[PDB]
Amino acid sequence: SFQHILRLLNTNVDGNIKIVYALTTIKGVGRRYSNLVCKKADVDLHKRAGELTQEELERIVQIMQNPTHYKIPAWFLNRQNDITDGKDYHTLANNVESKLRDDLERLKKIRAHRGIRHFWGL
Amino acid sequence: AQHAVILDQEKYDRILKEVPTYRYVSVSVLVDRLKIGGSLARIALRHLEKEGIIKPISKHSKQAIYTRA
Amino acid sequence: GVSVRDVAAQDFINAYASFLQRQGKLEVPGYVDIVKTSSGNEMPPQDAEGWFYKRAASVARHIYMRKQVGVGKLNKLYGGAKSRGVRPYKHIDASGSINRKVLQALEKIGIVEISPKGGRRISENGQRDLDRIAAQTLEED
Amino acid sequence: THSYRGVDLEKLLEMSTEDFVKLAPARVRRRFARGMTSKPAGFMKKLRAAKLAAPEKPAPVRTHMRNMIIVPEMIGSVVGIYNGKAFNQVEIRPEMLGHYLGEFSITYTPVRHG
RNA sequence: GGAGCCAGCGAGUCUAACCUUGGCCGAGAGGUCUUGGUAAUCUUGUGAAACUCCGUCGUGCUGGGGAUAGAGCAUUGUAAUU
Repeated sequence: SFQHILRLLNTNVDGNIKIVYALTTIKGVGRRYSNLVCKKADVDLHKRAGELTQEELERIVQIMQNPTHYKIPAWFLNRQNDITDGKDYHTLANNVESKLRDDLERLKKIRAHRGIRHFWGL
Repeated sequence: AQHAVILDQEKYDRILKEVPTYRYVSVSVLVDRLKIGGSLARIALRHLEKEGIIKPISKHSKQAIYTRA
Repeated sequence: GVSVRDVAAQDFINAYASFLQRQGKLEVPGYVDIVKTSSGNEMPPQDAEGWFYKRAASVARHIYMRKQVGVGKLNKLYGGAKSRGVRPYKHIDASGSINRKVLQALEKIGIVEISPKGGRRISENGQRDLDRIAAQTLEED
Repeated sequence: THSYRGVDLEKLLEMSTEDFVKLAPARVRRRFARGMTSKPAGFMKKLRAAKLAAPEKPAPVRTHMRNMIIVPEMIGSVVGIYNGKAFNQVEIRPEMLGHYLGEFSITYTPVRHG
């Protein structure tokens, strides 16, 4: 039954830890984001992560990447009012450090001070 | 090694026979000579006291003191 | 006879909060479980369901013992220290939006009423209600 | 194509300034709401004529106005931006929208301990 | 995390706009309509923090620690880009 290791969003998560805290291994999932997602999923916050069933790890993932569908208040999100299109996003896993290392290069292309100083230090 | 955080049937059987042996029991004692994590020990004491196997003398959240009787 | 002053604080409050929740008339704001209750806090309230009832009880008692109170004084009362990172700690007030709705809710069930000279004062029905729970709490001993 | 916060470039250029600010972040909105000074108007007037009479690019107009917001009306102009000492010459590409002019002219020289 | 709950020394507008209670809106920062005080009189019992009680965590750079950095929302100012 109990599984000592699990894998989701291409990240490893160990079962021995409280579910709310275990999830924070994923880039972009902080303590508060993790806490609210669990409540919306109505999982038992006091369970340890290795106890959850597959159809409970789904729904969780299905919320983390669609937060606006469950009326999380948008002011909770880390990519409000995107520069290209005015959508609100939350950035997860390897997608973080791809929008980073992109806005830095976008500044470099336009010869802005902040871009210049950054790459000059490198 | 790591302390256990979920209760297997073997340790449950172990707890019920071993704990009545000790003069003094506390969170620290169960974590030491048994190998459960601290979050189990807080649950075990409330259960064993309710069940009547150990006798309280004082309770303080940050300390607890139970005796053989 | 018995008065609220005859009972220990964190014993009256637990009893009354449990009672008040069972009646189910106390209207909750609905944004509960997102809010931190303070800009000084980290993490939301740990008792996810009950915490709104607990505060409703505390406010009622605090007003009963006093002449009148307003929302601003409650924010000072429930404030705390904020860490401010590497700089030294400082006092910070609690959320206004929580406390304001608490007072509005209690007023609908008639425990509290608006006072002249501003703020809120205990209603005579508030006295009668709280005095009854006090008696039960001692009698349970 | 380039797009600015969901609006396509071909609908820009036709856009007025007071429409543009509705899309802009908080600092820009405050700056215009608090009332931008008269000084940009004199610059814009001169800048407009150089474009209108242009033979094909308008050639530089130069200014000390480092605190001025880039606004779609001035896309494609060539501007010399003062540095406290010299002038640096820059052409307004669409990617520049919403920045300050001062960000494109560096007031100090990198230190090397060489 | 929830609950309990206690000081002393200061300073404040008509020259005009200082210290601000109370009601309403907002997750928050904050906004808005009124009000008392030229003060042992009103803000102010400055209901301060450490602290006390009940829970969660369990010795793992961990839920210790919060530098560096990204996105967004406000306030002062003629002007916040370095």
